[PDB]
Amino acid sequence: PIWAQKWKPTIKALQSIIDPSFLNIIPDDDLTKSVQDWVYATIYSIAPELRSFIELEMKFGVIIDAKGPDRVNPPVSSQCVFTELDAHLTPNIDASLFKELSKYIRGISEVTENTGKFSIIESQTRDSVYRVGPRFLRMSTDIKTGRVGQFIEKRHVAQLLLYSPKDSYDVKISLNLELPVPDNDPPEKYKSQSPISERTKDRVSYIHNDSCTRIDITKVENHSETTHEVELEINTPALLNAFDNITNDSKEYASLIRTFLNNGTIIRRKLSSLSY
Amino acid sequence: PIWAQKWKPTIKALQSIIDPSFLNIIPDDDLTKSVQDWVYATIYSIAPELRSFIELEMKFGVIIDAKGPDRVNPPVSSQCVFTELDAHLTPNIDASLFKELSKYIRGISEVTENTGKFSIIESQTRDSVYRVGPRFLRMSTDIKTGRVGQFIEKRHVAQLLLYSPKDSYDVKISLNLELPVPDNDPPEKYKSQSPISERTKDRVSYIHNDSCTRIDITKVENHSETTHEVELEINTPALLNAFDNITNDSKEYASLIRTFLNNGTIIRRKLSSLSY
Amino acid sequence: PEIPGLIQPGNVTQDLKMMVCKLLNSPKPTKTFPGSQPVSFQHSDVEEKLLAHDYYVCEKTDGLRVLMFIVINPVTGEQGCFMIDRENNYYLVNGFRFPRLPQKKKEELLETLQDGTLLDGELVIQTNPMTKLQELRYLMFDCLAINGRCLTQSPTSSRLAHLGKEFFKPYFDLRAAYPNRCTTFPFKISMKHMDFSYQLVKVAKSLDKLPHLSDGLIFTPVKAPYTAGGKDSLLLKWKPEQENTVDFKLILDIPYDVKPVFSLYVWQGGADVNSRLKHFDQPFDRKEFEILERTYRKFAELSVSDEEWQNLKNLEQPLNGRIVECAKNQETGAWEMLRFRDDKLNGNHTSVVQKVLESINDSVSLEDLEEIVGDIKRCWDERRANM
Amino acid sequence: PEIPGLIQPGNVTQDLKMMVCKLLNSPKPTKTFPGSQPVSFQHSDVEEKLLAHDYYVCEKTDGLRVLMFIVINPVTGEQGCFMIDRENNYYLVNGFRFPRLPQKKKEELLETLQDGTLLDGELVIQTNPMTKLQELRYLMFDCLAINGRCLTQSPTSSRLAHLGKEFFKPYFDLRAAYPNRCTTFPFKISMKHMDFSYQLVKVAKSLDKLPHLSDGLIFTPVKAPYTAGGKDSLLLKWKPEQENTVDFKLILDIPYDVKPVFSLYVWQGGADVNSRLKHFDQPFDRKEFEILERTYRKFAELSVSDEEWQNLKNLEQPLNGRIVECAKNQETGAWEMLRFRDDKLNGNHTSVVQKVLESINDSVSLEDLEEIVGDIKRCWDERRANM
Repeated sequence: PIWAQKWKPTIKALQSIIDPSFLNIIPDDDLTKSVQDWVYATIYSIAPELRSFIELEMKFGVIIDAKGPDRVNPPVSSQCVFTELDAHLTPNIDASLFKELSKYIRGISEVTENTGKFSIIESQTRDSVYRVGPRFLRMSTDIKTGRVGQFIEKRHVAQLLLYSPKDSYDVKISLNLELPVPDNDPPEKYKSQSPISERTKDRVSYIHNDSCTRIDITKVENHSETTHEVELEINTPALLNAFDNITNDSKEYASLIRTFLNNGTIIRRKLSSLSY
Repeated sequence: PIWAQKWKPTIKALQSIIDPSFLNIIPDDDLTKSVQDWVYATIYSIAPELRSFIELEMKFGVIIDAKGPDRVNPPVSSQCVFTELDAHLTPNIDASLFKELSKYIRGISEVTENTGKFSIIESQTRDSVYRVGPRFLRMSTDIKTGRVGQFIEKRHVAQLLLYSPKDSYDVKISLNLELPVPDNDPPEKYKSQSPISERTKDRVSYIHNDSCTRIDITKVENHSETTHEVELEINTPALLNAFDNITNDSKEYASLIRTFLNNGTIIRRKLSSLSY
Repeated sequence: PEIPGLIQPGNVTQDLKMMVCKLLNSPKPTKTFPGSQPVSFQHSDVEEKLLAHDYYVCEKTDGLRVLMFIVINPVTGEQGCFMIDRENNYYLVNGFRFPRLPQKKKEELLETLQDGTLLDGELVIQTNPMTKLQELRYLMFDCLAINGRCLTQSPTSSRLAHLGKEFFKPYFDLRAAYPNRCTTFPFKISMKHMDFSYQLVKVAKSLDKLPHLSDGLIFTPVKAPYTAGGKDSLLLKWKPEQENTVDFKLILDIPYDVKPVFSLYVWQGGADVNSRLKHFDQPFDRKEFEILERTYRKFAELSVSDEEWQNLKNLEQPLNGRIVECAKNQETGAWEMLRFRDDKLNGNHTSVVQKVLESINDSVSLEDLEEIVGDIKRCWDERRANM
Repeated sequence: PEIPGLIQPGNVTQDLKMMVCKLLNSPKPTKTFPGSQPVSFQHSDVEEKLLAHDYYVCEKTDGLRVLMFIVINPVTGEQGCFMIDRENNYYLVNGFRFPRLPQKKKEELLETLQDGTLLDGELVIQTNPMTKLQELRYLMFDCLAINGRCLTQSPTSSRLAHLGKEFFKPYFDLRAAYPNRCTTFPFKISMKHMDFSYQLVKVAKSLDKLPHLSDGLIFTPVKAPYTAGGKDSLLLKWKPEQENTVDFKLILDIPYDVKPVFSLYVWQGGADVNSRLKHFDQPFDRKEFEILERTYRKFAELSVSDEEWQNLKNLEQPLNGRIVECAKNQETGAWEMLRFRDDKLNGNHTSVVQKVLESINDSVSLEDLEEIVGDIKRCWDERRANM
């Protein structure tokens, strides 16, 4: 009977003896799973053909509402996606940081272990805007050589906004289109009118294909102020690929999405650390 | 001139020559990161002595603000820490969900793979509170055996409140304290008083020492209404241990937090998916 | 062009891959391309293979090489129209009634059928010259299965032969007798217009005036047997001595207003990208030759003529590091270029370049075959009587 | 009792570990606990220690040991209160008036101030016998530093009267003569009611009845120096031979109604939970001892009296697997249990047990000391004449 029976209450204090869950699966975080879902849904509704001009971009300003000059402030304390159609984030991180930031990335890009992993490029261009009678055409003109480098109608699909209260900076993630120009004969055409918007981008870039990310340390002087801004573009080949084959190898799309966001972070966090 | 100058247009065929990051580290999530900081700094402010009756419980409810009946609702759409000091979360899951949930768990805690990893436990108790002249004492009487199973001054430190928009349930995380009366028998001398509270709990329990997590599927009848609440506890030795060896092995405190928070999810998510 | 059907599932590809293994008594249809894949032509070959046999020539059609596979499903019964691309991938076209005519009646076709038939093809597009109307089209040059019978191990003459009567005649009759029973047919079928060796003269003079595309001549031996997977020492592909060419990273050795030296270097290892990092710390290459060495060694000097110097003069862009693509004119021994490639990073790996230096010698001008027209015919007239 | 104040962040703390370091003139308060620790009283300690020196005896207070740190801040200038608990953590209490008294004016104090003094207390909860109302309290038993001066190397004696005159006098009287220019007074403070060794008789009689919380007897040595971090051979903690104890899993060995054999084992390696996975498939342990082995080795046997039988007889739960706690009772050598520790998984690692085995023989009863009374009291006078 019972005095004989093996003490089976070897469980009410069994807890004192590391599977990453009671499942052993790693559930996609709340925010991550969106950016995925989102990014995804968005790609879909852009027609197939146009699909090759996917700029998936990520910037840093301060999210600023319709109803204030001051930076936005919900009652939340950890990064979350901020649904407010009125909300507007204008990219512009501080110089003193901008300065310090580039150095870190660059030093960090020539480390003994990250030899064949980072490719740094300086460019100094002129982006010009151009209009009909409405369509808006960007055009690259080099300054040292003066030579059309990228000729597009930049359109815009959807954006996300990432309130980052624990950080000095929020993030607009923009999935938008580079539609190359209709005409067979236009890069010449619009070199007709003195451009109705002109800017100067001394841009320093930082590829890394190991995650499919490329990083931009852009000093733009518009014609009175001059803004310094920071961007993390994702290699459209790979992005289009991991979409192209979702159903099949599903976790390609997941793993590349988070790397994108992990990269979003390291910067955003560092960019917050450097402060003081 | 130009000819002499090196062909810099080395940018258009530059994508042709899947890391966590442009660093190969994994940046801990914004939530995770903070909960970690919280869980830490808190235990810290609790004296080293009591620090062993520590309870990091996790509860399902609907974060409700003081300014109104409704579930709260800031303008955001991925899970985040809800900073408001008139906000309060009253756990009370839907009875119908609650039924469906336990079977998902009793099932999942018995499949052919997961053998001696899951141990399930019934207790049907009868919790009494008591006064003097202010100290309040929880006393757990059995209903089959009728005998004292836990004598405590449940005292509270801080809570975290996690507004989970994309889900039909929010989360409290209460890291409170489980203070006994020392070993002398007040539970015998406690008749110079009758209780000022009486609940009845048909609690059923799944511990899982392979993460460090217990799942309390708990029916409470009060003495009108009964309430069907759901909670998750973290194996306090494991906790106190990763805490003890902070400074040395960080990794351990970390993966022990996230796997705590990863269990929240599976449930918080499953719970939402079983509406309908 | 755009492929007339689609692939079906991966399992449902495996299934047919199996049927195909047995039909030619080798399971290679697991992976490799069933159809025969040609080897590159040589002067060396002339005495070797074109001298000792009886050979064929047609132009190399530049379509989408896609075999035809026709079988009647022992899953649910009905005839299937299937397509096998360069990678072994299977396409599913609509309505086609591939038959026979073993009896006689001019209806016969309508219930009769084709089972186990593998015929190797080229899917071109086709301009009407009298009208200008373009159309999707499939052309056939060899067949290695007719009505379950493996026609591999048999000579070409008899491989081609059967395919005429067997598959094509009943396609053609069926389409000629009853135009209406079949609009289910998405695209037209025709025989590859065969001609023997001793007619290159008659051939090339047509080569440039054909409605579809043709990037060389192709050569087939009559008396010889076909092949399952991969290459075959007696099936030959002709291309222009000009066709093969490579990307050369142009760098500039120089000591000022009239042309200097333009040395063409080839990237080895993985140092080209690593160059670009400190390339933007330039005035001009003088010193940069120091690291750059790590990725660049040159062999040739180009050639810019005097009405060709003026042409690159007025329009320009930075050069000490661009890329150029050029056939070695066999009339001069040097190599004139016919486009640059902006759209390409470097030049090409030393090894992956070496392999092409080979071919440009192996070619063999058009006349450098034409000269031999009477010498396979004389040598054919000999086999005609010697045996 | 819940801590008097609170620590600030770790940084704000850090500064102070340092601030102590030189007041002791050793880095030790970086991480090592500056308060002297007491090493378990041995028999070998009578004729070596307790015969050739001098001793003091008060009870081990079971309160929260915390030493006191009082410093003015050349951060911005104020006496802060500080609490230095079992790990090196630093708490900060409200208003305290700690000074000196260089002159006379009973008043003098209200302006004076204590800087960089280190005293040793213990924090109790206190039950006022006449009235029953509880207060928090602080009872101090040694000092090792006075107003920047390092009172470590001093003979206990002096260190104490130095804590008497310089630290207590001001506090107490400032509260007799100004009972209102101090409401900022978080708790209370008194000095530990000391007593010389030969009064174990007069000590021991208290212990049970005192208004606080207390397990044992404490020996502190008169003409011996103090300590910063770590333990010391000369400070002596006495425990009830009883108090010492461990959690014995008991597995039952028996070949059906009255008392059978109850053997008690010690878990080693990692085979307990290992076994638990293959313990639910049970009929009864008979065959399990094959897998139970790699964790359990019985060096023990309890004892169950006939009354002590009639209490485990009506109430039960499955036994062959349980956990028990018990001390070798001295007037037997036999070890009866007083509590079962369900509250824990298993037993204890053997090493961790042998260390407790160690202390039980070294346990020297109260009656083993109330015999030494007149004997230290005989030698200790002899010293006064022989020196």
